[PDB]
Amino acid sequence: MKPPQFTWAQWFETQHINMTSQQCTNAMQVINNYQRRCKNQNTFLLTTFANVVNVCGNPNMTCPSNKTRKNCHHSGSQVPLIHCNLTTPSPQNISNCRYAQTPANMFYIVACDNRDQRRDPPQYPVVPVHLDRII
Ligand SMILES: Nc1ncnc2c1ncn2[C@@H]1O[C@H](COP(=O)(O)O)[C@@H](O)[C@H]1OP(=O)(O)O
Repeated sequence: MKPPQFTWAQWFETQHINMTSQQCTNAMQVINNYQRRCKNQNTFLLTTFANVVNVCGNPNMTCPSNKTRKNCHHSGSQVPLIHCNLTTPSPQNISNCRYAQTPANMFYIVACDNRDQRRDPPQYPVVPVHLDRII
């Protein structure tokens, strides 16, 4: 779930592209403070928003995480990424959650959609809206 002030693409960016700190515990505070809960697992791709938008231009493929969807796209090239895993769940005081960080080089599959007409910038008619998988 995402806060109301973000479009799916802006949330995708906040969750999977803008790692505000190379450390998972700090980077996750942003997502957690927005979601009002400590996300158990989250991947940050060490790539640019424009790069992912271009991956959206790759051939459509079935989303492995939602088999009924055909709006996914495979990166075709591996990218460095950091996977954050919750090590200290704290349902009562989320600013207290701690995470581990796991660096890797893998492909990514992103679900893409037409932009939010009213709130997304016209610059990108097609945008990533979900990180379906890293393989
Ligand atoms: N409405 C949706 N349609 C397709 N994939 C979704 C949707 N909501 C979440 N996902 C993706 O399904 C997986 C599980 O989502 P969740 O943990 O929120 O239930 C994640 O890859 C997530 O990507 P993302 O985290 O980029 O939204």
